[PDB]
Amino acid sequence: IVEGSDAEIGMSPWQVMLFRKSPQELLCGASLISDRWVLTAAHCLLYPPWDKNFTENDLLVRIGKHSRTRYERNIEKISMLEKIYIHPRYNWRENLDRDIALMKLKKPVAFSDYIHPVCLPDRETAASLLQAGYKGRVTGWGNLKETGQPSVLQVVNLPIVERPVCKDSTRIRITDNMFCAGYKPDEGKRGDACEGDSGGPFVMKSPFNNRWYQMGIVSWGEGCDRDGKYGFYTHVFRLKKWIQKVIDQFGE
Amino acid sequence: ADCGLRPLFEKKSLEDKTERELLESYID
Amino acid sequence: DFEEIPEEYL
Ligand SMILES: [Ca+2]
Ligand code: NA
Repeated sequence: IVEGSDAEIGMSPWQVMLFRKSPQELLCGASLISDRWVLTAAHCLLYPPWDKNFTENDLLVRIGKHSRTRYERNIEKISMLEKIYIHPRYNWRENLDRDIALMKLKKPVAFSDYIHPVCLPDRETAASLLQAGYKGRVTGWGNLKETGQPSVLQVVNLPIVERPVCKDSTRIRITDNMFCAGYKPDEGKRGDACEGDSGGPFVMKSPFNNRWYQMGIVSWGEGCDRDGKYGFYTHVFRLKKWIQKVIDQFGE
Repeated sequence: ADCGLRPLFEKKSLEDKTERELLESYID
Repeated sequence: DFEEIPEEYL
């Protein structure tokens, strides 16, 4: 996260780290959506232009963390993956359309003060909150600058941008399965996701029922925190029929 | 049933340092 | 740079 700040303890208890087993390293973010299911970006798991294709046994998920590098004894939990599910229409060749994946854990994780799932939006949630100017929150342990790494989880709040402005910022074809967020040059405030933040959540707190909803997944951007560029996020509600199909077919 | 309600915040009626910024943006 | 985690997890 560029131009963010340190998270408070327990501020994002659905935050998940994806951790490469060997070499031991941060791969991406993710989010806890139930005791057995973790949501991330497909490009964190499958991206052929970089010879990335992870299988279940290549990875671990770390839940409940605050420190980036510490083993947080008696706080974090480390879970093994049973199975990865990537959206069958994930478009890695062109623009990362449908950049979404699910990971089923081998065993359920116990909730705690530090480990708790986020809600997924329904149609009305999305209609009420996904509006230009409304702010959401992005969290992660990715880099602090485009060209180091944080001691603790970072957080930044960012406004959703008008679709024609998002489209006019890039040569990439923007689909209805994406939205963008970030400040405009003239707004003077700053912030963005950066390398290592991908797969993490973009959340909003409903003012109607006081709950946090994951509206987006950190998907892609053109550099980090560049003036006139925006971050792009997978539109979770637009892909919920797939989410539910997978959990309904394979959950226990 | 309890999704999205944080043990150290909503389920103690404590606010985090910047959630009000989000609320203030949900104007209309 | 990352602190080593318990062996049981690997
Ligand atoms: Ca364009
Ligand atoms: Na920008």
